[PDB]
Amino acid sequence: SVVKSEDYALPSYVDRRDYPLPDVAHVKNLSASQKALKEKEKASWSSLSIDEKVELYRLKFKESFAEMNRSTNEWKTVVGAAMFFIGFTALLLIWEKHYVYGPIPHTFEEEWVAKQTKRMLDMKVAPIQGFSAKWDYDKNEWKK
Amino acid sequence: FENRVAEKQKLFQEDNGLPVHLKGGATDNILYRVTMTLCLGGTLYSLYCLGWASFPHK
Amino acid sequence: APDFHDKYGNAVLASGATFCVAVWVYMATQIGIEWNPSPVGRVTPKEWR
Amino acid sequence: MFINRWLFSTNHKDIGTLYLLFGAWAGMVGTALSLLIRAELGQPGTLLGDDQIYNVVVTAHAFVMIFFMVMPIMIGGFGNWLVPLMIGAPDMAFPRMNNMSFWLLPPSFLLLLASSMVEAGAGTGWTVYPPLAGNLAHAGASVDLTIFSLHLAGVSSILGAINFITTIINMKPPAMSQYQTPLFVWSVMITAVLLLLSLPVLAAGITMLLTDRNLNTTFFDPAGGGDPILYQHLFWFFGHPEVYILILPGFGMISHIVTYYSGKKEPFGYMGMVWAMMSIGFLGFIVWAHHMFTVGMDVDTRAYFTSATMIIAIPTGVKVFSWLATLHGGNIKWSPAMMWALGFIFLFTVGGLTGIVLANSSLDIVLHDTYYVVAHFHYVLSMGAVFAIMGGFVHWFPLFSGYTLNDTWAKIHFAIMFVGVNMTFFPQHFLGLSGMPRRYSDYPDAYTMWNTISSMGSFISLTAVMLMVFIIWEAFASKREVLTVDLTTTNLEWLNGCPPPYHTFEEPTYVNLK
Amino acid sequence: ASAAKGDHGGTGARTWRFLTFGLALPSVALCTLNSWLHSGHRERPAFIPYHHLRIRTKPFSWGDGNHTFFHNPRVNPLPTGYEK
Amino acid sequence: HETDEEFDARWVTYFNKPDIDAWELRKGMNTLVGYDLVPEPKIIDAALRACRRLNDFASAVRILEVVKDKAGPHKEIYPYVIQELRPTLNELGISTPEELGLDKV
Amino acid sequence: ASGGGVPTDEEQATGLEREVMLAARKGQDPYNILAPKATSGTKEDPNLVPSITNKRIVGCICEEDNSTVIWFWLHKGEAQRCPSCGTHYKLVPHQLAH
Amino acid sequence: HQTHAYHMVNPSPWPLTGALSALLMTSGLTMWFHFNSMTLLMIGLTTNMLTMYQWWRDVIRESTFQGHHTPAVQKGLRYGMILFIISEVLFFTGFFWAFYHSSLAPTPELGGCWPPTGIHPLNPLEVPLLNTSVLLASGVSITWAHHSLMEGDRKHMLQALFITITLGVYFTLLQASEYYEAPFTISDGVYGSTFFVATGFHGLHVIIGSTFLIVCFFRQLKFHFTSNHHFGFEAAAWYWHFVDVVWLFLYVSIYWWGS
Amino acid sequence: MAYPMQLGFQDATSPIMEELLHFHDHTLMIVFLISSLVLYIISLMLTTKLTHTSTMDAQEVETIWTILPAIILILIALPSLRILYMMDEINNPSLTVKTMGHQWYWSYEYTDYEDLSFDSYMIPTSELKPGELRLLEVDNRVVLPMEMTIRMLVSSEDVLHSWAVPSLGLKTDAIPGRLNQTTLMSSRPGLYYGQCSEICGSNHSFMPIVLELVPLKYFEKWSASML
Amino acid sequence: ITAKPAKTPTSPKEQAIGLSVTFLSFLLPAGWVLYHLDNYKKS
Amino acid sequence: KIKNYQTAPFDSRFPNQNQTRNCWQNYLDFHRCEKAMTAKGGDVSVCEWYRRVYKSLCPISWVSTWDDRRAEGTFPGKI
Amino acid sequence: STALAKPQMRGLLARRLRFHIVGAFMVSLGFATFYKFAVAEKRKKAYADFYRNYDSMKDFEEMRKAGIFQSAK
Amino acid sequence: HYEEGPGKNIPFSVENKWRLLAMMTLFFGSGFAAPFFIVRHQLLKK
Ligand code: HEA
Ligand SMILES: CCCCC/C=C\C/C=C/C/C=C/C/C=C\CCCC(=O)O[C@H](COC(=O)CCCCCCCCCCCCCCCCC)COP(=O)(O)OCCN
Ligand SMILES: CCCCCC/C=C/CCCCCCCCCC(=O)O[C@H](COC(=O)CCCCCCCCCCCCCCC)COP(=O)(O)OC[C@@H](O)CO
Ligand SMILES: CCCCCC/C=C/CCCCCCCCCC(=O)O[C@H](COC(=O)CCCCCCCCCCCCCCC)COP(=O)(O)OC[C@@H](O)CO
Ligand SMILES: CCCCCCCCCCO[C@@H]1O[C@H](CO)[C@@H](O[C@H]2O[C@H](CO)[C@@H](O)[C@H](O)[C@H]2O)[C@H](O)[C@H]1O
Ligand code: CUA
Ligand SMILES: [Cu+2]
Ligand SMILES: [Mg+2]
Ligand code: NA
Ligand SMILES: [Zn+2]
Repeated sequence: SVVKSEDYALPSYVDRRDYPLPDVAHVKNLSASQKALKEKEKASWSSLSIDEKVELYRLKFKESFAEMNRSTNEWKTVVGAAMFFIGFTALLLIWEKHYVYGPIPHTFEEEWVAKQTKRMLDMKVAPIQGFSAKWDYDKNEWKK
Repeated sequence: FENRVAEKQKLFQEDNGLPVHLKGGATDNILYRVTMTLCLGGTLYSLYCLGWASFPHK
Repeated sequence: APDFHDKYGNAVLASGATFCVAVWVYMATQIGIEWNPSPVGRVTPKEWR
Repeated sequence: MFINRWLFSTNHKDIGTLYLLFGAWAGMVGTALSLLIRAELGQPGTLLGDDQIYNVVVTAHAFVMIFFMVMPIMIGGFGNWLVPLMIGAPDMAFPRMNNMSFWLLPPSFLLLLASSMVEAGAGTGWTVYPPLAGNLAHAGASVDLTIFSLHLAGVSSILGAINFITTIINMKPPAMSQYQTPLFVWSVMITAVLLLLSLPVLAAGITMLLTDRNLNTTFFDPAGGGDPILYQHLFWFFGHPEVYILILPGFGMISHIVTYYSGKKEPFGYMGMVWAMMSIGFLGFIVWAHHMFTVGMDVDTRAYFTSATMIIAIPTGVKVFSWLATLHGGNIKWSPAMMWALGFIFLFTVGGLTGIVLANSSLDIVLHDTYYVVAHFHYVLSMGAVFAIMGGFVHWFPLFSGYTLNDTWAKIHFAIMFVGVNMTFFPQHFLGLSGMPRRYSDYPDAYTMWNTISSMGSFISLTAVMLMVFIIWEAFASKREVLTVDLTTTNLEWLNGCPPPYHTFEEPTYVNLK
Repeated sequence: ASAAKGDHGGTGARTWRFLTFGLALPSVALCTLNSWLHSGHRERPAFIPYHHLRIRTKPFSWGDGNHTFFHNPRVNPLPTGYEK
Repeated sequence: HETDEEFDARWVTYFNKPDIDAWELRKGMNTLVGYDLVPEPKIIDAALRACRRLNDFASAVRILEVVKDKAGPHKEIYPYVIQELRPTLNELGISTPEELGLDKV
Repeated sequence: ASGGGVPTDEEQATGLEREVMLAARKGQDPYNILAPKATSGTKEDPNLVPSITNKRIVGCICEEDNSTVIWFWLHKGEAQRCPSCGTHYKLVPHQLAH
Repeated sequence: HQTHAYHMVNPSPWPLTGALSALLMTSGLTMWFHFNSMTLLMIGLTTNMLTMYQWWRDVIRESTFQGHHTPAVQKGLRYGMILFIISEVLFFTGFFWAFYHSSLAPTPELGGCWPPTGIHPLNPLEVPLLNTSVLLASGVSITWAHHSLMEGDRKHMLQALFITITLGVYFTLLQASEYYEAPFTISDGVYGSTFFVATGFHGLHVIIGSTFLIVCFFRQLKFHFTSNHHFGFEAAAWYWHFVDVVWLFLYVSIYWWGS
Repeated sequence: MAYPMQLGFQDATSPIMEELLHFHDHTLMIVFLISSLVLYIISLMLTTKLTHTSTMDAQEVETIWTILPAIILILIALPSLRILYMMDEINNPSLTVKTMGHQWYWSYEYTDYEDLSFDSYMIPTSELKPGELRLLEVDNRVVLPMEMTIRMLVSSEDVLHSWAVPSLGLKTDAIPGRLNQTTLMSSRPGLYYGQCSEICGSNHSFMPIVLELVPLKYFEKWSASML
Repeated sequence: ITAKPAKTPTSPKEQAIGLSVTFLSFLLPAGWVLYHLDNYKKS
Repeated sequence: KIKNYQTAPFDSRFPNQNQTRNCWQNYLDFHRCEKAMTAKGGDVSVCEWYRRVYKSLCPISWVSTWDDRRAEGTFPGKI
Repeated sequence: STALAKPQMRGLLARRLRFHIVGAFMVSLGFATFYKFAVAEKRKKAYADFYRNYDSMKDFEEMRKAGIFQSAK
Repeated sequence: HYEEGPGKNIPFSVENKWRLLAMMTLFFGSGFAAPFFIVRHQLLKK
């Protein structure tokens, strides 16, 4: 069949699990041999071949349940593309760090941090849980 | 004064393809053109005032 | 017969994941980003006075 | 032709279209502002080297996302396009006044940008509290321009609110009761009521601020016996209804989208959804001082404002569960719009739940003006409002355009966004519990790790924004025209084809009484 | 709603005109009278340079920047006091 | 509401209508799949015979596909239903989807 | 103490307002101001739906108090049935054309 | 052809001129407050008048002359108007709130009393009372006008309406005179500020209301209104009552209670 | 103060803040319960092929989902309200201190006896001594006696500021023309930091608060020497 | 939803181009300003 | 009567967070009391309590501003 | 040779929901309880243990000797 | 009357995909660029 855009006010064919018998047949114009097949259908169905039963089905319906519910590999593309563009974002970050950001403050130098840590332990920062609680003041080392 | 409403109904219902804001004739057109000219020229001037205010001065 | 996801899915999956992991790991560890992690169990305190 | 159609429109579809273009463009401005915030915070130290400029950037970020991106797209954009189509109305009640609601936004937005270019800009916070916003601490035109920008946005929304309420009450088929209207229509009606009641109060409060700045009144200036806290009342009296105004239409779109892609004919508990939105609307007017728990109000006032605010979870819980109940037993189609909807439901809940934490004035003492507030409201806005906008945009894009999006590309876009907004905003809860203030251009070193991660996450969302522009170009460049749409028997807006003709419902629908 | 009147069975414009001339306008004459015999003029208040009054945090943007809009020299002092 | 047995009977009746038309057939099946059940064989049987009176072989096959679809993960429902309908399928010459190869993608 | 001088709608109403006023006077509803009344909606007693073209959108509120309306295009020709409750509707021509 | 009763409006330039005129007015005010220039402002005011003139003329053309206002259209205009009055009410609420906040908890800098030290309030029993009686009286005469109109009485409609307009104008002259005589100004702390801004906005609404009434008088002279169809007159009368009620609240709160 | 990679609140230094910490735990427990419940349910709705797309009846299930949350809110509000009243309760302070916000620094006044006041400015980064904290140190700390109830009065001489110290549970806006009261009580001596918490301009980020908590006797000697 | 095949198919090569131009229109003017921040900071 | 003054005690007339009126009232009370104890050549030490309380509660700049205004004849409170 | 037994055919969706909704409470409650036991009780216990043998003067003294205070050397 | 149908109910042309792309790119790119130029302008003003 050929569905057209001005047909929007006319009943249309859908394949949905939940609306199994759509408003129109998939195929509405019949060849000479298809008309003769519709004629055969009026007689006993034991007389139809497999091929003829199948063609009857395909005139009425576009996809079978098995076809309409098939799963796909789309997930792989979606996830792979997502990861690619996430990885691409890292290039912008490398760029920014290289050409935009200047140096960080000197308070992040290793020696500053060691000292600053000691003072923090001297003033018992978060002595109950957070920080100083993790320092062994007797053995003078981080609690194991 | 007298009731001239019927005449106006006749003039504004006239099937000449003109929109309501021009249906009264030449005077509509002038007033329309004047309004437009002031708005567009006023807008241009307010842009000019913005760009002028956007820099520091004396 | 095969759609775009059938032909390309696996290639797009493998190579997207691989590119993503390499570049992030590189960015996170080789360009000098200061993360400032917990000094706890990492830093040896030094006299400051 | 072009001018008559696009500058002189009196058509609800074309004016909804102008709104969507405008809101898209504003959204790029707001995005750029948000990335400047995160670039400045991305490493310790100073990037811009001028904290007045950082304050201006933060302030403009907010006005732009709120008044120029969210409201024009949800209410102006989807409102005009969908409301007349969902109720069989030939257009809005006041089609010419409607066009003025739209045309006031560009000049309003011009004034906002002008303010950031004259003098040193308006570095005030979007709350614009005096004495900071006053003519000493912010001398010169910048704050006045911001005030005039808000006036015009206010007037635009007030006339829009009048048009929506009128259209929705008066232009339904005679047989159709308000209890037969779709939830999106209800959501817009209710939002229009909040707007009509709250915006004039703001208009009053910022008019007072204007006269304090230029006419020597002392409404908020202690030296004449005025009171800076009076401004906070007036502002938040508007401001709390404003935040429901930003979410309600989102609620309404979510109910359509969830219903549609579950294969259902109607949402679960329709009247309970109407009740919940009405209740939210009303309770949203009596809670505003939870924005003021640190200003020195009496304890009984704070006990009251804590309690009334908590009650809001109840009608909101009803809508959340009703969406989940609409999914139950559905024939689920995993379209991209449905993925936006589901991520909305979960992330909105998360932002809602940290609102309940803040509602406690006890704990709010410690959390107020910290990054916990900022984590809280970007959850409901950037994964609530934005997610609803994205889910609405992909769902009805074929109705507006006649063309389809590439589904796979739309699903890539959702996955990237979902990662980036979480990576941006999740760590900001830790910043707030640990004590980092809002509105700071630099922070004590302890706060570095979370700030670093958060700025990284904001680049991921940038990449999604760029990909979204390309996904839109790809749709118009390929031109896959719509043939068929499912479930039109319960979704009237599709019934006139894609896109519907310029005039729809010239002959109205026929609805029997019985 | 009552206070000494009837009207309800046959009325309209007639009733409202009755109320306009029989009641509303005479009240206006009574209040005008009551106003007219309190006029004359009033003792200009003494000047005290109170800092909660005569606010100037920015000049007005007309005249000399220091006169309010309906400035009355007789009863409105400037920040420095009444004008000569 | 109404009972299991009442429900089954009304449906069996619905499809037994001698002069059922094509619209009614569809409406009945499109309504029935809305429910939280796989319909009883007696109901399917009646629906199949309705297809026969309307000379519509393709719908009979589609109805069987839908019985299978509604059972979802319950693999045992469909073979049991086919077992119970086997006399009707033989009487009327209705081939299963599996027999037509329509269950394969 | 009462003159006239104020025109009436009957003298002075024009355009569509006049058409509505006149049709109402003759009990007609060409501009769809009133809700039509259901018939029994069977095959033999269908809801008659007036239209000036060949198709019109019908909304069916199948049962009193449904919140959901069922919408479909009704075309000229045999009666069609609401797909939800099966009530019959048939399109009928003109009138509203003067 | 349509077979609904609603109005599809011809494409129109006035929304855009209106918006532009808003941009020019607020740009103008800005330029006025910070750069002592009034040109932009005058231009914005001019184009705003022209816009309103033409937009409202067109509405009259669409209704009195073209017949577009069916009962359905007219029903929407009622809703729109009532809604618009409601938003004006919430706007006045903001200034009442400012007044109550300042006067119920007067600060030390004011002497800790209300009215503030050094402020000499007007006597509520003098001109403000006359003003009250003027607006209440005009609420009576406008109701008379309404009923004359409904009964088809042209002469008395015009006479009631003229009396209403005259009372409005008198209120406005009396108020201008009161402003001139007042011993306090807008720069007198929060007492001058709440007083002049609240009564000033009201004064502005009386002017707009009086204008709307004058437009109705002319339309009446010109026979636009019928005894059943005169929504423009009804809207002007709602607006008039609202201006009236707001005055009663001002009088009770600020002049009387707050004195 | 905060330490790197901190997840939660700073360790409590006052009874009030410790009370907030446990109340936070109670609330967060509930937050976890509800969010996990919702997430399980969403995924339960999406993981089956079984369908039911006809009308479902709403008014039985709505009870549960109205009553449950009201019960939950009540379990949150009761203790929330107990704490709020407590943060307010009748004090008997031994000392009154005033703090006044300015752009951009704080001043302090201790005027129960002598008229002592001083200004308190951030140490610029280039003036820091090793082990000193970027953006947190001031030249003049607020020295106070540990283990005593102190009345803090907060105000401003210019724009809005807000005086905060997270680890004591303190945050009170500073408003010109107004005097806001809070009460401060430390269980421990030491140094406790906070930051201006209402945007006050360009240098909002740079006007920190350092409390120095010491034994009374040290407090008195320090006062006299600060005159 | 069902749709007609594209009236004007955008091929993979054309997508690459659309994507590249889109990304650059965002990244360049921003990179240019940010790259020159210090030059501006030396005002 | 009440020395060993440490600080202003709780005052149930001002039980909330906003203490502005407490500073203010006690300032007025002091200067009222001082005025009266000067008119009858009396001793100003009976006023001392008000002075201590407002010294403890009021910011130096308020007090100092109010003193200037009292001198200048522009203080707006009734003393 | 042998027929299949008649399986359950009604309320399959509802039956799935009956079961799982119990699990959903278990898990929900489970997370809440873990939070209660592993964090909240741990917290109360940390504070109770810290203050039971705490000495504010000893603490002060160590801080004084470390040189941290401006007021006390 | 106005053109109706896909690609006609919008104020820009989609008749040529390369011209569309240039347009979108000016449109979206100008909004994105604007804040960076406003920050620049404020830095250079001093
Ligand atoms: C869409 C925007 C939006 C929304 C919808 C909300 C929703 C809520 N918010 Fe929020 N909020 C803002 C945007 C919003 N917020 C913004 C912008 C600010 C900052 C202003 C500024 O300073 O700039 C703010 C700040 C703000 C504060 C100020 C705190 C401070 O500054 O110190 C508070 C305090 O009470 C608050 C609370 C709430 C509450 C209780 C809700 C509730 O409505 C949430 C209700 C929802 C749920 C509770 C989840 C769903 C419910 C269930 C699943 C049922 C079961 C649940 C329970 C039993 C609890 N928010
Ligand atoms: C019976 C009179 C009716 C009022 C009309 C009078 C003319 C001026 C126009 C104002 C109308 C608009 C209201 C603005 C409010 C202020 C004016 C208050 C009324 C008034 O006129 O106040 C006067 C001073 O005002 C002054 O500065 C006058 C300065 C005028 C500058 C106008 C300020 C512009 C403000 C724009 C505000 C934006 C409004 C927003 C719209 C809402 C959008 C949602 C009082 O005079 P005075 O000398 O201080 O004391 C008397 C001394 N014997
Ligand atoms: C019909 C509507 C429903 C009605 C619900 C009723 C509930 C509302 C309460 C009404 C107001 C009662 C006011 C009397 C109570 C006295 C409180 C008071 O007087 O509060 C004062 C300010 O109040 C003030 O402006 C009060 C100002 C009032 C503003 C209130 C905001 C509500 C506005 C809503 C707008 C409604 C719109 C509809 C209009 C038609 C401030 O506090 P103080 O005491 O100075 O502090 C003293 C400290 O120094 C010492 O402790
Ligand atoms: C610094 C100084 C600046 C101020 C300058 C002064 C400003 C002037 C404004 C004066 C207001 C005039 C409004 C005139 C509107 C006339 C149009 C009209 O009245 O149109 C009518 C419809 O009503 C309609 O649209 C209703 C239209 C209602 C509009 C009323 C709204 C006025 C609001 C004005 C702005 C308020 C600003 C407030 C600031 C806070 C026409 O229908 P009918 O009457 O039934 O006629 C038809 C019959 O003939 C049929 O037989
Ligand atoms: C928040 C959004 C953040 C987005 C991150 C931006 C991503 C990077 C885009 C590249 O931007 C370009 O980078 C060049 C450098 O790599 C700059 O050239 C500069 O440097 C070049 C090499 O050093 C010289 O050739 C040029 O003349 C000189 O302008 C150029 O101006 C700039 O447009
Ligand atoms: Cu002071 Cu922020
Ligand atoms: Cu709020
Ligand atoms: Mg704050
Ligand atoms: Na920074
Ligand atoms: Zn029906």
